[PDB]
Amino acid sequence: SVAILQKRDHEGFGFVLRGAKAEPTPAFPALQYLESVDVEGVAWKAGLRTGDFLIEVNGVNVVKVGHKQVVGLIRQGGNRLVMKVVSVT
Amino acid sequence: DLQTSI
Repeated sequence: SVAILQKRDHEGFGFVLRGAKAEPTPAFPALQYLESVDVEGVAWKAGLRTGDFLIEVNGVNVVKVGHKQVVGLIRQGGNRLVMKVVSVT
Repeated sequence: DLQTSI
């Protein structure tokens, strides 16, 4: 599923990313996921939901990428963020 | 595990 995020300078995208730090059967489709999403925030507006797993950030594959590096990627694109997510629910 | 508000 796709979400295009364009925010204003001083707001967030409105979500909490959570997942393994960089330091059998797949149960997660990716290492980082949305622990929560701000109701009526830029991220919730684009359709993102708690429990969405991050597959791509701004065209980059982040399935196996540690947390800080993914946050790094999400920030590089300033107020613009593109995400391919997968819902486990 | 880490969490980041974004």
